[PDB]
Amino acid sequence: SDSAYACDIDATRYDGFNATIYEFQPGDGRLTRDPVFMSTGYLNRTQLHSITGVTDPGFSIYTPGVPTTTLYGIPNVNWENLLLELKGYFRAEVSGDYGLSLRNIDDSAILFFGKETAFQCCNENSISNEASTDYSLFTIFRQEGDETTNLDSFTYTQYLEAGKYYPVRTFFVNIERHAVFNFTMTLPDGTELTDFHNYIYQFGALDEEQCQA
Ligand SMILES: [Ca+2]
Ligand SMILES: [Mg+2]
Ligand SMILES: [Mg+2]
Repeated sequence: SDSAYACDIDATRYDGFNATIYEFQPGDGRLTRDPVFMSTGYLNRTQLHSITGVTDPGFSIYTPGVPTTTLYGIPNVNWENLLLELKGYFRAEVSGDYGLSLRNIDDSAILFFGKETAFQCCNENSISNEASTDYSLFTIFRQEGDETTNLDSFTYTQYLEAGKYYPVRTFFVNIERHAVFNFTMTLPDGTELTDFHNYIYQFGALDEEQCQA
């Protein structure tokens, strides 16, 4: 009720993020700075692929000469012009400070945390943002010189309560050449994990009795 972030869910759970690839269109590089497109506008694009069960989402790709790759078990994915969304329920094992990090992103990524900005507790497809400041993290790779790597890293930390579920939604864009999406989590003791296994979860359809916010 007054949690403003957390869901209470009593249902069979499944490991992993839901990953969805959207249709890149020419000129989307200019939209990586657009607060409408990066929050909900991309949901107007055709969904090309959808899978579930991703617990280790980070990747770094650059293979000139071969423009496609296998991403999360999806074959023939264009990694140079990529629109990628992750959605899942983050579950705290203990009460304490958990972190979510986006490191050296190329080209751009945005992170929404909590039921008011990521998605609705009982409907992962119910997504709407109220303002352009709803995000928890936003990063874009701007050439700060002669370097080939984004030197910026971002971390969102929040005190979470044990047993509760927190909606998490990311959107990642690669415009050209290198694709770097390094998305990690941090435990209250400071341990940084690249694999979200046992912390990121999915549910099927949820009734009013199994889901409360
Ligand atoms: Ca790039
Ligand atoms: Mg398991
Ligand atoms: Mg336990």
